[PDB]
Amino acid sequence: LELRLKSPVGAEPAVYPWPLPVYDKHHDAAHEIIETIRWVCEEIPDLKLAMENYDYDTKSFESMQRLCDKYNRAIDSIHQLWKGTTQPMKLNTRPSTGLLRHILQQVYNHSVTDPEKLNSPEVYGETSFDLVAQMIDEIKMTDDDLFVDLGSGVGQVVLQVAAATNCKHHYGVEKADIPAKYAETMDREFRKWMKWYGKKHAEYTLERGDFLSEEWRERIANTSVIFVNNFAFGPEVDHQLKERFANMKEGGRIVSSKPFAPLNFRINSRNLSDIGTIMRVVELSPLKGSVSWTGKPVSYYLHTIDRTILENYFSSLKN
Ligand SMILES: CN(CCCNC(=O)Nc1ccc(C(C)(C)C)cc1)C[C@H]1O[C@@H](n2cnc3c(N)ncnc32)[C@H](O)[C@@H]1O
Repeated sequence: LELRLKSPVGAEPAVYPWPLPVYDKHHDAAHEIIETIRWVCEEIPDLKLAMENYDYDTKSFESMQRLCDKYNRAIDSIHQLWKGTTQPMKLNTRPSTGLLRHILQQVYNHSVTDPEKLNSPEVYGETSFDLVAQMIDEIKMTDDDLFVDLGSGVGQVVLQVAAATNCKHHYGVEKADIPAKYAETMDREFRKWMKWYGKKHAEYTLERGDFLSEEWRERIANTSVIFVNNFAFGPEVDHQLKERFANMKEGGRIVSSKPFAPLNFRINSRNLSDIGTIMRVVELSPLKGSVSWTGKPVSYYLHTIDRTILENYFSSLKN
């Protein structure tokens, strides 16, 4: 006993057992099915027309099977329309944000079956989707860039960014054995679903490793965009990263939850070896409604490597 959904681009259908599993208090497979059908109507305007007719009894097998069947047969109809003069769906484009959010929800739920082994507090960043999205809007990125998430967890922020941007490569690095294991599954599931919807992504890799290691020094030195959720790192790790940041090329960016250099920073003669000297540090606007683990309106920081701040001080003395 089963329900199946045909891929709009000929990939292996998606197959769900019945009764349909529940994922957590707020997500189940019924609604995964309903949403998936609606995003595919958004990809294909003709399907929207044919499907025009749709609430459903998610508990009733045959009320669900009707919806599936009506969806599968309209897909057949559509592939037939592409055999004619009509042109196939613009293939290897990138997913809209709405769709990406659905996809990453799907991938997670198919990959992290026991979310109980991920322990009370927010240290892995579960609903940071919108946040990363805002960040992706502000920090323009081009095919010249390299991106790294430092302490990449199960991998969701690497996948979101690789999907959204066109950097020449996207890296994630994780130290702990459990999430690196989950990240292997996440990577699989993501590739499969992205094919299923017929959507393109940038190159990305999910590695195992310590970002404080010797190999990672010059790796960090050559990365142009670094995302780092450093809220729970503690003072010693911050200090080590600061060192590694000193070797970064000009223009390099660092976006974080805690600042690595003060906002009010005027160079004087007692602070000459501070990282402050080599970087611009702004505070970014948070999203109305998001809160930190301290029940607190959040705040985030953009650091740009700009050495001309220093050059200027070695002229204010030649004055
Ligand atoms: C932060 N990270 C998991 C969160 C998943 N990724 C994010 O949240 N990225 C992210 C999210 C939001 C933002 C912004 C844009 C600031 C909002 C920027 C980045 C913690 C992981 O770091 C791992 N970790 C600890 N120290 C480690 C070490 N030295 N080397 C390897 N990994 C280590 C630790 O095991 C844990 O899995």
